[PDB]
Amino acid sequence: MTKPSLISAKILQHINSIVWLQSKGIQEPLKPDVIVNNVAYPPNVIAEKPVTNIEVITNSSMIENTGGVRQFLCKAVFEYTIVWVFSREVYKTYHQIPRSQIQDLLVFCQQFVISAYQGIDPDITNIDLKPSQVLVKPTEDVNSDVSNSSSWSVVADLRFMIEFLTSLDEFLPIDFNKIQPPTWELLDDLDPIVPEQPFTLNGLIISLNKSELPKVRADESDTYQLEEILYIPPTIEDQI
Amino acid sequence: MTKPSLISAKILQHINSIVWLQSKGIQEPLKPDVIVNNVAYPPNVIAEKPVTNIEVITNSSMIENTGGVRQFLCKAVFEYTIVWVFSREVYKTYHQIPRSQIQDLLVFCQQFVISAYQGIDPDITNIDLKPSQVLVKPTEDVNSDVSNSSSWSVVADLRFMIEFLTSLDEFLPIDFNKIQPPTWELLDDLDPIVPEQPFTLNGLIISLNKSELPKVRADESDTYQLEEILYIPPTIEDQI
Amino acid sequence: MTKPSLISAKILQHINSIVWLQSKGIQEPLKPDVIVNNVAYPPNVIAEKPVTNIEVITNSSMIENTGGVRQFLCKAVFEYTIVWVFSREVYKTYHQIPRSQIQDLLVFCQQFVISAYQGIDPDITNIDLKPSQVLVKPTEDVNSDVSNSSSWSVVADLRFMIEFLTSLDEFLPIDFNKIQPPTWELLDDLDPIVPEQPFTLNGLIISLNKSELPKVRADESDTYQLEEILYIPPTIEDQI
Amino acid sequence: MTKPSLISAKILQHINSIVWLQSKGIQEPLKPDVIVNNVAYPPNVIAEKPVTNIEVITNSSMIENTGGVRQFLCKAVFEYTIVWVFSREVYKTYHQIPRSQIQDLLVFCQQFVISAYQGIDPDITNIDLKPSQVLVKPTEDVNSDVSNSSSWSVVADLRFMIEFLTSLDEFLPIDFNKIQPPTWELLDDLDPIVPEQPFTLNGLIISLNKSELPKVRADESDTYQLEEILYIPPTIEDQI
Amino acid sequence: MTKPSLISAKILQHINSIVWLQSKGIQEPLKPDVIVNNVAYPPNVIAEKPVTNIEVITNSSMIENTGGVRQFLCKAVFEYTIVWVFSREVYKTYHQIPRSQIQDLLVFCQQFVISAYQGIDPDITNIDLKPSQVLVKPTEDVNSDVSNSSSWSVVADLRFMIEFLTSLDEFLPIDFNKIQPPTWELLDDLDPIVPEQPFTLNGLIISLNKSELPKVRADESDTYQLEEILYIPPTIEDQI
Amino acid sequence: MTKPSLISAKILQHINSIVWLQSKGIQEPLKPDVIVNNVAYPPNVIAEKPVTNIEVITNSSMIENTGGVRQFLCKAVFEYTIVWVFSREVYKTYHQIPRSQIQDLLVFCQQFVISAYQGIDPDITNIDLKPSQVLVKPTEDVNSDVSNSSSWSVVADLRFMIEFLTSLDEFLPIDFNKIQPPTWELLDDLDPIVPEQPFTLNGLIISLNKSELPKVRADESDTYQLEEILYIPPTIEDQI
Repeated sequence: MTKPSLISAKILQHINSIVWLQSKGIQEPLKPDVIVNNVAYPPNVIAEKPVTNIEVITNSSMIENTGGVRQFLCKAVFEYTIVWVFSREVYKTYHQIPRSQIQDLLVFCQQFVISAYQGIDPDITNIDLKPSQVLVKPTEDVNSDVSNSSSWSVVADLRFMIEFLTSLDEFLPIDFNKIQPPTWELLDDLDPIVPEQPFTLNGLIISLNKSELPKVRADESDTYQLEEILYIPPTIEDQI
Repeated sequence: MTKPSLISAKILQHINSIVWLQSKGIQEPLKPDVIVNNVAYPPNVIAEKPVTNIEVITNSSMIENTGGVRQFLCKAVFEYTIVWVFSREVYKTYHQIPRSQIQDLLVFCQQFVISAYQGIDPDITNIDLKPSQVLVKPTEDVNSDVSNSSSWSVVADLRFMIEFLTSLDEFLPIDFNKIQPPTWELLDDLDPIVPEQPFTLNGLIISLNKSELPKVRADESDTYQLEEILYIPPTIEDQI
Repeated sequence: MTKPSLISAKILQHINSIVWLQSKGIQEPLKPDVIVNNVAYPPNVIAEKPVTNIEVITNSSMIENTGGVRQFLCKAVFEYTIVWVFSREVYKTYHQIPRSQIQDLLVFCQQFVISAYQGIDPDITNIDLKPSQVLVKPTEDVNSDVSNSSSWSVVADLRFMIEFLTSLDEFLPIDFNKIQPPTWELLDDLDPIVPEQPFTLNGLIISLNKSELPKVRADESDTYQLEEILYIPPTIEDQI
Repeated sequence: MTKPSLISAKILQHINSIVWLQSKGIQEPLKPDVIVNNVAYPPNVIAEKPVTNIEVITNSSMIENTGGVRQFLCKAVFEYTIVWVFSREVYKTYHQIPRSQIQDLLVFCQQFVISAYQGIDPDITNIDLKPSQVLVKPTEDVNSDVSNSSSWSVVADLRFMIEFLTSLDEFLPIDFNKIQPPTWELLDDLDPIVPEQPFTLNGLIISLNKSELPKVRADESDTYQLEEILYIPPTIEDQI
Repeated sequence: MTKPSLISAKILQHINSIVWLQSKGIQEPLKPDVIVNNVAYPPNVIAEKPVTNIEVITNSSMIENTGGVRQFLCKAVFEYTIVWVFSREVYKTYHQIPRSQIQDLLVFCQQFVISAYQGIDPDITNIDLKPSQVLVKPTEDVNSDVSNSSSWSVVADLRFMIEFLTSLDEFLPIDFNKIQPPTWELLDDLDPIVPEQPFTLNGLIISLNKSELPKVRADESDTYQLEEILYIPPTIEDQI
Repeated sequence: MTKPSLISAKILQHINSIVWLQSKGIQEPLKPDVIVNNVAYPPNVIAEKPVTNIEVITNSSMIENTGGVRQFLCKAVFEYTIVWVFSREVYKTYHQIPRSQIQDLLVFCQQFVISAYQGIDPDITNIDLKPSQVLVKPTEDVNSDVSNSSSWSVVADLRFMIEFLTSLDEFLPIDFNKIQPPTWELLDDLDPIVPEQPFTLNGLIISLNKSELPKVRADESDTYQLEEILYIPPTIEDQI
């Protein structure tokens, strides 16, 4: 269904049991190493990137015409960036930083997000992985030790290509509450085109014709006689 | 048919029930948050980009030779850019801006424009979607809060690849009224090449020949005798 | 046949009934809006770009070996650029400029040039269209209103990929009159290689041999006797 | 299995009997030529690059559904850079440096790492080689001789594309010890989604129904009679 | 065969009856318009570019193993650039320059070079054309009129992809006369590897063996008796 | 086999009878024209570029599993650059330099290196040619004549893509003599992983079992009786 519920489930699966995310924001942390259980751990942040490549193809075999409202299959790329900052005070050389454990944590998150098909949204039809990039670039302006040497920053991206089912009926003015008012005015004094409304069958009228002897024709009015006009629920009489 | 009627229908489907477009113009808004029902909403704008990739292929199976005038299938890319400006006065951190709702609004517009095949123009043969790009770039020069920090700008593009039927007969000098005068002069004193005009059959003349005994030949003038000259409507006699 | 006659026909089809071309030249116009019938119209220009991608493939099924002179199929890309200048004095905002009508005029020219197969040259075998680009770039240095704001320029290109038949016999020193003298001298004192000349049959001589009894051999001179030497027109006797 | 054990085995295979690695670090060496057995050898270093292109495809024929926990196939690119510094004091001209021996050492390492399928990890399914690049760039700022001429640096990369099997069960909080605390708190006060736990069968209860004479139906409760309730281990009685 | 004879034939076909080449050199001409027959013509030059993409594939079906010396098929790209300078004194506007005639001259040269398969070299197996580029760039620093406006330069390239047969026997020290001395010394005191020399059969010796009764064996020396030793020309006796 | 022996053979084939290489080094020559037999020839140099694209695929049909040691097929690109310097004192114009002879010399080297399959190394399985590039760039800083005009430099590259067989047994510590000491110490106090050693069969012991009447089972110890223990060479008794 809707991408905000899906993205909330995606970040929940991300931080579920794999990555510990101390803060969420676009900024390398300048906090000291975090002390928990008398053990020091590096600062980290997560940047949730805006959803891109939002495309609706209507051209997949996994779209069922249920006959109520037209369904769609939507493709999206959901991009998350996790950054860990390793201070140079404790990590003197590049090779002693725990890059291996970061890669292990990254592959574990990839496996957990891929396996959780039924746990992210029921309407997910495909989840695929783009090749992840791991960078050991320096921090933005974060210095640790004497001489003002830049701290080690380990940056890992996760880009999930995900295909899921949607319908028109899933979107309501409640999810647009802080961006768009319901029932606004048209920008050029035009009328809004109202979509179709689900039609309810609250009466049926049948008018049958008794055709002439050779065969039914149904075009000329003298070749058939009106027999009766039938209202399938008797209560439709005198109502419409 | 013609692209201005089609583009008017396309923008109408866009603002129909999905995106609320406060203004139309190439400029990030410096208006305050718009107050409606005592609720504040971010400023927005739409840029309707000029139609590009206008190509006529005449090489598709959905072009019927009706025998009146030659039809064409035209492909075009119609590009719309919607920009929302979120002031930093209310939205202090990047992650608290409602990117999810913007993506939901974008996917809803994509679904609505794709479904409305019969509502945009009857002569649409294909509508497809390029991957949409969502950017969280800063505003052009719009500052909100103290220190003159740039406001958040959420930019979303929609590029519709659309294939539709056209004919020569659909274009008249009325739709060119403010760009081109009808019946202008040639730039090098040349003559204008007049296209074919629909021919009306207002008389038919048949001259049949009685051929010689072995077989019809129809080349030599002594091997056939003129019998009669027939004018299919009798009123063509003494007229032409 | 030859590209100058073809290009003259191509520009003639262009300005025939679609685009009104006020001037032909590589320069955005600084003339005022042109008044015709008391109606003001924007200035325009056309740039006819030099023919590029001139390739001769001799590898198509539409090349007939007529046995006189070797034919060729030539491919070329013919590029025309039409620029309209819309003054900011009348057109205050970008969205009120008549981009839709420009796109309509462009698609009409594309359809008219594509349909006119028999009208441009009889030897055209294919005409195809590259995707057209429509730009709303500013004018070169043309300012309209106060503050010296650059005028709106609408630039539309048309690139026709066109395949046509040619032969060696179609090119004569008349079409090179102002670029090359006929019968020039070789740059390194070399001799010019004269192409083959159409051979005319003005006499035929047959010398037949009466072969020996077992079979014709035709190699050894004692196994056949000369019977007669036949000159097919009697007037070839005593002539050659 | 896990990439840190695999990478430790990969560097071990690298330095096993092929490359002699004096130091491990991102820096061209400024140490003098190393004297061993009264023979001088050039300084060298190895840079172990961070693992990139970590992708989990779950779409290979070499993934067995064992029915315990879902397996995965992971692809990774492991990149090692070996740099040798040849002083200009001994190596006066470029062509007398032993580039051939470096290329021989490089091809030997490539062959040894490729052959050792069973020696790096048992769960390796594929090891492939990207084209190696050998550079004779100068040193960073290392000068040897008079005039401060830059020393010769021979840089050779080895990029192994490697596909291997993984499972969720292979990752424990022990391998994340210095990067992540076990059993942390959720960043938005959310609950952690616990993965499935291996279910142990410590009792089985069977309730069979005696169906009516025509056939089993199993939907309506009057068409079958409860016969007995069977506990497969007798000790499950009075326990659950 | 050899490329210098082929390239001499290629430039000869170029200037044969199509392009008039006043000078050959890499430089836009500053000579005045050339007066011949009291008619003024624009200056021109030709740049013969160095042969590139020289590749020997030995992997084509048009290479016959004649059994004397191994043949090859060589591919080359031969690039010629013709530049015409049109003074602004006579050619005031861009559109009045005779670009059409230049394109006609270019297509005529392309057709003539393509047709002349038997006239350039007998061993040509393929001649193909890359797409030609025609530029209306300004001259290098050539000014014509007042204000020092740059003259019009029309630049047209011709790149012939050509495949031809070669053999080792075609290259002799005569064609290298001014670049390489015959019979030079090896740069590292090595010996030169002499190619095979055509072997002439000036004698034949046959030694036949009379085999034992069950069958020929030809391995053990007691199972066959030497009968005679035959010298096919009797004069080989007492000679070798 | 090993690339240094192969590269020595490759440069030997290069200078064998085709290119005369006066010096080997990365530098355009400033020596005068070389006088031999009273004839002046241009200076030249050769740059042997470091071997790149060293890839071991183990995925070709030309790799035989001999069952001793695992073989490999190695691909490499061997790049040689030959530069000739033509002084402007003798060569006044560009077109009079002997580019044709240089191209002839280049194609002859390409043919000779391609043909010499059995002469470069016996284990070559493929030799292919990349498209060669011929440049007429100026010299680095070499001036000839008055005004200090840069001398003509003709640069031709030869890039051989070559596929050849290798094995682990071909590499010994003798070929690494000046780069790596034999039997070095591990960088992290690890043990070296010794490769398999060729196993020699110096004794065979067979213990056969007499099975029970219904059939051989070979799992339970009571269903078979030990008959004898056979040592195939009698001298293995009392030895092991």
